Amino acid sequence: MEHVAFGSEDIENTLAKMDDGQLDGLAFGAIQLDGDGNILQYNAAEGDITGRDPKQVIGKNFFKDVAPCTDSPEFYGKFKEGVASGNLNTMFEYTFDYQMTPTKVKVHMKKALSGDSYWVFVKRV
Ligand SMILES: *C(=O)/C=C/c1ccc(O)cc1
Repeated sequence: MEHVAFGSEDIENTLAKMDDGQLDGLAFGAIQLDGDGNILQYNAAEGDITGRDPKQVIGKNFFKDVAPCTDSPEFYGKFKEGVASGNLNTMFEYTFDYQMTPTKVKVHMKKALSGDSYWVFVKRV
């Protein structure tokens, strides 16, 4: 296991070192998005939570293609305000319910240290 706690204040520094293999060792779901919402990284714990195959969703658009239930002011609206502003750090509960059993999660969105990229972290509640 890679030892990093969900919601850690310096999480973006810790995950800057990780390749896709190391990201699969985390205790929670992790998705890296560009500023348009396309999926750059998607780890194994996320696929365990949602059923998606991590390899297959890389390159898809999270809000348009993969996760239409997040296309709402409560989730995508917070993302696009963070991208526009160049800062984002927010944590909230949400229900994922597209083509899956409805699953309640805690979501943390945070700007990456890397240029124009954004993390979405997820854990079951
Ligand atoms: C609602 O459509 C959510 C879908 C979803 C959330 C997170 C994922 O990793 C995959 C699909």
